[PDB]
Amino acid sequence: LEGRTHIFKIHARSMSVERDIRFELLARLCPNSTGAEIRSVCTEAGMFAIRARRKIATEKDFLEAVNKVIKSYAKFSATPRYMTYN
Amino acid sequence: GYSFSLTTFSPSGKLVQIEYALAAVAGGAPSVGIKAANGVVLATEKKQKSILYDERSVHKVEPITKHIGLVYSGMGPDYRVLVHRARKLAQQYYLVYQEPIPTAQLVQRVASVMQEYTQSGGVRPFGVSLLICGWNEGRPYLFQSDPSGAYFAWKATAMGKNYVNGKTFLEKRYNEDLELEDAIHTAILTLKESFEGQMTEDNIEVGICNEAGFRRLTPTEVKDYLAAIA
Amino acid sequence: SEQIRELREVIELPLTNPELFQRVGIIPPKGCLLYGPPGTGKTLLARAVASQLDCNFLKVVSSSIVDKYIGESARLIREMFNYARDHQPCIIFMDEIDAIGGRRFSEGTSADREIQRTLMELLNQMDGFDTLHRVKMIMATNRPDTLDPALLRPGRLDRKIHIDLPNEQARLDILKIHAGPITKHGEIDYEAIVKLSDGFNGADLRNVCTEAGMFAIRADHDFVVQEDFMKAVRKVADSKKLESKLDYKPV
Amino acid sequence: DVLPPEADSSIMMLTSDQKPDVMYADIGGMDIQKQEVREAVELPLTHFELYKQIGIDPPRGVLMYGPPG
Amino acid sequence: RYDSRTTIFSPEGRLYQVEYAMEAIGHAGTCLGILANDGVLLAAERRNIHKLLDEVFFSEKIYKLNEDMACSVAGITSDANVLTNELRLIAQRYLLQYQEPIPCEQLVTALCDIKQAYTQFGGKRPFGVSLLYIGWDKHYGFQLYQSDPSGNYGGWKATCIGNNSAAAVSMLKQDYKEGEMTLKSALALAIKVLNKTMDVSKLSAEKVEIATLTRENGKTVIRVLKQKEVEQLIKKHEEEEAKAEREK
Amino acid sequence: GADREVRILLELLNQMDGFDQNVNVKVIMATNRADTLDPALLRPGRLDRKIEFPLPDRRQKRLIFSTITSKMNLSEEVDLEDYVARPDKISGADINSICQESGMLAVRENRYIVLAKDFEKAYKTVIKKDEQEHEFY
Amino acid sequence: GDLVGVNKDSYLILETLPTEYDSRVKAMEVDERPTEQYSDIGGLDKQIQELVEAIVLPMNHKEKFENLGIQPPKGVLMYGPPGTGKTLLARACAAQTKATFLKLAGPQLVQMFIGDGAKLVRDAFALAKEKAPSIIFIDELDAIGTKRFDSEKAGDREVQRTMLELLNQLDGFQPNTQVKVIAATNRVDILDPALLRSGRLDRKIEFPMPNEEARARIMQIHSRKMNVSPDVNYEELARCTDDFNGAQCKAVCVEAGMIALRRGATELTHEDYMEGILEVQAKKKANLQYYA
Amino acid sequence: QIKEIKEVIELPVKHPELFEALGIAQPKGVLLYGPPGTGKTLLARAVAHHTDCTFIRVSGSELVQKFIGEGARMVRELFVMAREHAPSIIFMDSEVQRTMLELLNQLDGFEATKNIKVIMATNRIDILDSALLRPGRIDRKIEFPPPNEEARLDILKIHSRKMNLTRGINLRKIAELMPGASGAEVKGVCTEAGMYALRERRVHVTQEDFEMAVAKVMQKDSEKNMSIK
Amino acid sequence: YDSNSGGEREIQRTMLELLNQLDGFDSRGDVKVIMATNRIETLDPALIRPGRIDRKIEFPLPDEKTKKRIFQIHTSRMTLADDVTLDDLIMAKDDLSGADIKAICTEAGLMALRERRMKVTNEDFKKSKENVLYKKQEGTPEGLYL
Ligand SMILES: Nc1ncnc2c1ncn2[C@@H]1O[C@H](COP(=O)(O)OP(=O)(O)OP(=O)(O)O)[C@@H](O)[C@H]1O
Ligand SMILES: Nc1ncnc2c1ncn2[C@@H]1O[C@H](COP(=O)(O)OP(=O)(O)OP(=O)(O)O)[C@@H](O)[C@H]1O
Ligand SMILES: Nc1ncnc2c1ncn2[C@@H]1O[C@H](COP(=O)(O)OP(=O)(O)OP(=O)(O)O)[C@@H](O)[C@H]1O
Repeated sequence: LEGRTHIFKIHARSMSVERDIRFELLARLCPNSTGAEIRSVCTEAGMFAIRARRKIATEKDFLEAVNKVIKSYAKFSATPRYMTYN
Repeated sequence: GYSFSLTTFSPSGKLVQIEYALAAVAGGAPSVGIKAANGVVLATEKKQKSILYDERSVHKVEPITKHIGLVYSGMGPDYRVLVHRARKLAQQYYLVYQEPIPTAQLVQRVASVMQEYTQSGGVRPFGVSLLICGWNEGRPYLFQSDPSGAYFAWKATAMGKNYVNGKTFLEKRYNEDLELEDAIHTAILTLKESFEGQMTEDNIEVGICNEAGFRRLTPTEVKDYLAAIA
Repeated sequence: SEQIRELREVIELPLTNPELFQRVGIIPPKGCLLYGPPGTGKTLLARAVASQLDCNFLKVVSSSIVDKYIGESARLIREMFNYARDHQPCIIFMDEIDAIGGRRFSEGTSADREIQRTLMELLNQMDGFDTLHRVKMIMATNRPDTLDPALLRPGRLDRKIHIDLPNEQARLDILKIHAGPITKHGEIDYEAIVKLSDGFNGADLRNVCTEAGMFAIRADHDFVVQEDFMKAVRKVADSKKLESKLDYKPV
Repeated sequence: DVLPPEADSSIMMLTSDQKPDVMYADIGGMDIQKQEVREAVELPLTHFELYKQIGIDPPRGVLMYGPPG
Repeated sequence: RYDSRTTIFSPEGRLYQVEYAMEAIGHAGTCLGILANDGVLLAAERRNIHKLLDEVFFSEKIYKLNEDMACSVAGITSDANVLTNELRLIAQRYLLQYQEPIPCEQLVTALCDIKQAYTQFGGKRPFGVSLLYIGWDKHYGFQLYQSDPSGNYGGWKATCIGNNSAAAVSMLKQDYKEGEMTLKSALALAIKVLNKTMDVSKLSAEKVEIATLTRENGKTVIRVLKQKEVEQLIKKHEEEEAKAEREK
Repeated sequence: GADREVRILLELLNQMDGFDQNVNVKVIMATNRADTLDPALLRPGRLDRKIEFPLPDRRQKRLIFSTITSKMNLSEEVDLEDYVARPDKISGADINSICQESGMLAVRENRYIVLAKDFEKAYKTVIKKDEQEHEFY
Repeated sequence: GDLVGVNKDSYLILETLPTEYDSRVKAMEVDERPTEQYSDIGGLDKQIQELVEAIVLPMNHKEKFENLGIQPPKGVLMYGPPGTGKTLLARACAAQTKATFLKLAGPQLVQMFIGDGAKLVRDAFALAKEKAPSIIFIDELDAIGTKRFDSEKAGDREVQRTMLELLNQLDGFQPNTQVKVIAATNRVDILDPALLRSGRLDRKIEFPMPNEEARARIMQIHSRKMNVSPDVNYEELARCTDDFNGAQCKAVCVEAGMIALRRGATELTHEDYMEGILEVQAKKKANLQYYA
Repeated sequence: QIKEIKEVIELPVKHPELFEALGIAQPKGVLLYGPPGTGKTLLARAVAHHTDCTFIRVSGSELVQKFIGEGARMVRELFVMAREHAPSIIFMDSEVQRTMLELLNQLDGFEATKNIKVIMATNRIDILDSALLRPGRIDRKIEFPPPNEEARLDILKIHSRKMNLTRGINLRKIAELMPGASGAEVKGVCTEAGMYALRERRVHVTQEDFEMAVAKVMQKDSEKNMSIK
Repeated sequence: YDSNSGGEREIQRTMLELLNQLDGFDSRGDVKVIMATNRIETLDPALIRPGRIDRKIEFPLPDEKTKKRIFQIHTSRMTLADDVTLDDLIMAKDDLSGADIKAICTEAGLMALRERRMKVTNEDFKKSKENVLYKKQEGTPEGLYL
């Protein structure tokens, strides 16, 4: 989990983000991934930081980055839409 | 506790093992059955595999009622079982109704029984089509079942080797109106049509159904008739 | 001797004199198939024919034909049959036909269709348009059941002759051919071996005499004692435990 | 020079004699197929004008089917 | 290792066996029921028209089930014969319950549940048989229904059989009659349906079947009609073919 | 797999099914069983001589006898018609096997005289198998 | 099939080249001959004896065989677990028996490019008929000895060409007793029955598991040259081992070298042997879920 | 279908600018799928013989593992033919997927002599790789059914015309006896009928020769006692 | 393929050179590379993995709001009796491509201009869409959906 938090630190410091956010929630959101895919997450939060005019990346830019890459980019854009659990 | 069928449809929709059971029937033997105007004549040609076998032991022509004769299409060890079933079923009709059962009732009931045996799978379906006859209420009748639970009705009907050849030979040779000895005449004519040359009193074996009732003939009178029946 | 004499009749006669066939007029036959248990000396009998005619022997192990290509197998078949068309008194021998003969089932596979086409190179090219002239075909297999019934019609191969397990003068006389170069004495109870044997081929009597001699090497008996032969019977009749499915009866 | 043919396909018709001869004056029982092949090969090859006064066709291919033997 | 599927979905969202049952349906003979207010008819096709038979059965597709209700059939025969024995057991059971005949729909829904129990479980082959329903009641009069292997049932006015009857249904949408309960309009109409869609040359009577079911004075009689009026329906319908070729 | 070879279907189509019109009279193809073709061979139009060739029968069977037994020496008076009056089904090529087993059986005796044992032993070397008769159903 | 010198002009066969060296084979000839005396083979000493009586004495004295007058042996099969030691007869008979040690492997008979199985085999043994006609070590013969099939779109019909060409060129065709076939298969059940019969490989020499003291013994062979503290009881070690082959005796002993190498000890320690005894619990995992 | 041929071909032959005066594009090929050419070899050959340059039937599938891709990778050699012989019409019957894709590389809107007329024809199931089976790739898609008794009657007039004829014949009976050919069962009935008049010394060819010819051509139904369904 | 050596070990080497040269070394900098397929299954995932290929963009078939502009602009250059409604064509076919819009919007002009009519009736759109779309799996065979 925490090597992934370390890579969150690596690709977090290497770009313009906001230093008021967390990453353990994202390491929970990443079960099985490479740090290159973590970099794809960080660049995708960069893409939401392009859409809105953002240079201090919020938590939600990473939230939509992971919900993009792992969920809305797994096969199509729909792995969920059933509750049944919660 | 298996058997939640065994039979699936083909991707064509057909049922393969039933067709292989029909292959097991048609790859067997040729015999003959002819309905005449008065009774129904059934005939086999039972030659032994060796020169040793007693022909007084096993008998292909078998009555179920005193006015109902029957033969089959396949193997004896199945045939004795389903015969025993049909015997007991006819006894059930006679216990209910105290009256000799019409043949079509055995057609519906026994054909439904064999249809049940096609249904499930832990068992094979019986590779037998039946040749049923009985002189019930003035009219004699001749009914041809299948392994697959259905049935038919013929003026004459054969099965097995050269079945289209013997069948067309009945279509050419026989007609609507004959007699009993005429039916035995064209029955031997279609019997030796594809049988071997050695056909004695003990090879052929005939059972008839007069309106007076079933009569399993003996090799005495078979030797009296089939000693050059033309 | 029935196989020697009658197989001698179907093989040796139309090269010694094919004109007695022509005094009759009728064409001589073509070939046959030997069967029975494996290793009973089908190859050894073929080597006896190889000693008898001494002329034109083309003997193929007949499973090294399919390398990984399709018609390469056929092209080797055509080349061998053209060489057989070249030389007049050619003799063919083939063994383990089941890896190259096979059986045609419904086509759902992808590697013995090659054996079907190659098998059809046999179906045509044992007959062809031109018949083979003085080109005999000696066939030997272990299971003659799984071969094609299209092959099993006569004319191509005339007859399927059975080779059995060795009888007691086969065990004995073949054993005494194997008891030749042996530094024995007046000790050799052969029926200790043979009656303690239960059917053993010529190479199994190589096993009996050879490993009995290996027990003669045990404690370095430079002579040959009889009791080592019974030891060889113990070892080999003990070693028959791993072998089953003793027969294949064709057709 | 120009040579319009080239060597062969594979075997090229055997060219002389290897024709095994037993079909016209000698054959055991194929009168339907001998009769029809005769009708469909030999009578086309000479009587082309019988394909004219009735005006029928040239012949084409054919198939046989029979067990091995 | 021996379960074929017997009770399973496609890995997507459909069903395996029922499709192939419908593949077994369309390769059969063809029946039809017509729009008639005063009774209702059915037309059927004699499979196995070989000549050496007996034909002493007086019905092959028709099964007059209770008193005033019958049914055609299409599919495996004796399975459906079990369904007729069971069906007459159920409606006749209902009659034993009430001394009143069935209202003719809940019987059909019951049989759809019977096939349906084989669709969900049972580890077996369901019935690939679709069949017809005719009758009369106190609440809708003469009725027309269609069975399915899916456990569905259709409340019809003009029914459908498989590939031999798809163009028939296109004809019935093309030749929809309405208001006319005159049975002979449906007789020449159905003689046109089997005249085209069946490949029987000139519509031989021994390849076809017609049976009606008409209200008669409190009896609701069923006419398993003979063949001579079928012959004059053939001559009448080919006379209508002469009327069709008047325009040349 | 080897669908590339499966070039053969489009080969026989593209080269045969489509007409030459003037050349190659009657390519002849032959084998008992046909699960092979027919839309491409026995066709509307194509069938100019594309004719199925079924089996022979009797009334020439003793002429198979008559022709092939002229090869051997025939002794003097051992007759031949005596054996086809019966179900034999001994497909042409096999009467030659009867003549080779029978005649060469007399060559085991080295006698060109042919007698009825050559008939009977060539009913005991040939098609006698399978099951001569089952003869029921 | 020879390299010859030919004139560019007259096209005359001028000289024979002394450069027919044969790629891979002449490289397959082990020229180093590493030493292995029979002190290393612990636990298979009866197999040493039947080994020598089977193999070493046909190299020395065929008069021991043919004054008695039968035959020499033909091929010996070595099998068992793959840590019991099949290299030990190869290097032991290499160094100890003074003959040209030739080796051969299993996958050294499979090249993508095909056309015959009769060049590397036939020029390998026909190579070895002169400069190595006494010792040939086939290794992993079970990798190519595959039980044949009658099936489609699966399996190999090749290999066996190399192996029946091995038997073919070697035996029967001028049968000379100038060759010793040594094969060490890990398993036997994949091999054909036509490869083991009576003269293909005459013997079936199985190698059982090192019971206790061949584990401590061969483990001590690994710890012979390493600096070992005398606080080591090999019977404690190999006794608390269960189901180890000498691949795992070696694995535990070298892993005692590496676990002893982690902290930087001056010598091997018995704890580091005991740590090797459980080199990461074989398959590790260790979830104590459900076992409580 | 011939009128559809007039649409797909002849208006881009005769008046392409009167069609493009509207401002839309042209269809290219009909995909004549049915019994092995059903009015197809002599049909599209006989008709498009009469366009005087504009039909170069390269036939496009003959040595298919050699005419396609072997030597002509980007089979566009054919397309250089069809451009530099701008009155032309191309016909065809893993490489097939490749060359398919280069067809789609040219004919998806990137085209010199406008549409040519590329045509493929096969039969019985169209389960080739469906990246061709987009309709924007093949516009016209025409099944070939069995012709009707009117059309079987007309072809019966066509190939019955050139024979030695006997007066007093009904052809509607014979076309009625047809189950529906692929074009010319007519021709087989004519050839077997005249063959019946040939083996026999006959120079009048009555309808009986034709009916025995039908009986030779059309046969084979059997095997009762399987009347399930 | 035909013009080829050993198949499994030819394009493995070329696509291997693509894997090395495409997105291995030789500093990308600013070199845009866009590739396109229709299916996905034969793709070796060694290029699908990130670093090499970053975005994988699918394409759906268009919805009815976007259909009206394609139907309209494909009909923007033709004389048309505008009393007919395109919304039947926009609603009816559920999984059209734009080539279906193209083929119908040309085909109806083939049916009106088939009879020299400059403007198009609705039944020419009926014959147009029934001419373009074929083998509509609705009833017949099974049509279990009803
Ligand atoms: N009938 C026999 N007469 C003389 N020797 C025999 C006989 N049968 C077997 N042998 C001896 O057996 C040995 C092997 O014979 P052979 O090679 O024919 O076995 P095989 O029959 O080919 O076995 P397989 O075909 O199962 O491998 C030969 O050396 C031969 O001397
Ligand atoms: N239904 C039809 N309509 C018009 N012409 C037809 C029809 N059927 C056949 N023809 C005529 O028959 C001739 C040959 O047709 P075609 O080439 O399709 O035969 P085919 O069906 O391909 O036969 P096969 O596939 O058996 O070779 C054509 O010239 C054509 O004019
Ligand atoms: N305005 C539009 N809205 C939606 N779809 C459109 C529009 N215009 C065109 N299209 C669709 O997009 C496609 C554009 O051509 P395209 O390159 O996709 O064809 P293609 O070469 O067959 O593609 P491929 O080779 O990838 O299958 C057309 O087939 C059309 O259906």
